[PDB]
Amino acid sequence: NSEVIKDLYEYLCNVRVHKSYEDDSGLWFDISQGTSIMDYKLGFVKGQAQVTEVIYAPVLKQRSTEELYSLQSKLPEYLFETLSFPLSSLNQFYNKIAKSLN
Amino acid sequence: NSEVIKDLYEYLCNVRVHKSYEDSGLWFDISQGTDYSIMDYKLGFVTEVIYAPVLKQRSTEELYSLQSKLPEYLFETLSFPLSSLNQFYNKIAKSLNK
Repeated sequence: NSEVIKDLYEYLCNVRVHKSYEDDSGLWFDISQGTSIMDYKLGFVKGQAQVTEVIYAPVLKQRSTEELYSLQSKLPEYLFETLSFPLSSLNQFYNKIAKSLN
Repeated sequence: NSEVIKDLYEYLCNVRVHKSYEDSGLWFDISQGTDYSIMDYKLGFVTEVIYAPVLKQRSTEELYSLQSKLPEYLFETLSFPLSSLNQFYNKIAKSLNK
């Protein structure tokens, strides 16, 4: 019943979040954002200076040629490359993706 | 596990669903935040959505601050279709991000 809550996030934020199927470290996440969809991964890297770094890796296979073509039009270039940023900038990054898709 | 996903949602979307309780219907306690602004509200389900501001834990200082950037209607109880929940979350996010 934390599942009815999961469905609420999904309606509210237009994003599905799952633990990475291929990964087992508990650090990788499959993310599905869209209303016109963009799939990607988020990796969480800490240690070092003890501040969490977020890696973003775009996932393109589940895209038809037509979806892909649609995204190339409305998404900024950098969303098609692997990125790296502080956890604190993560929401703003989510916001970028949200606007780009709308 | 689901606490991790929840943490993720909080960092990704700046929104936390504290709890859920059914009473009249299905209700959700929500916090949305970003100086930082926090707006508490409720989402009720009866499909339509009922939105009720929850201002009881704001200071007067915060109210004034929230008042200067939030559109009047976010201080009222509103009803609207599920098909528009997301844009609403979006309006709140935009308003708090000033």
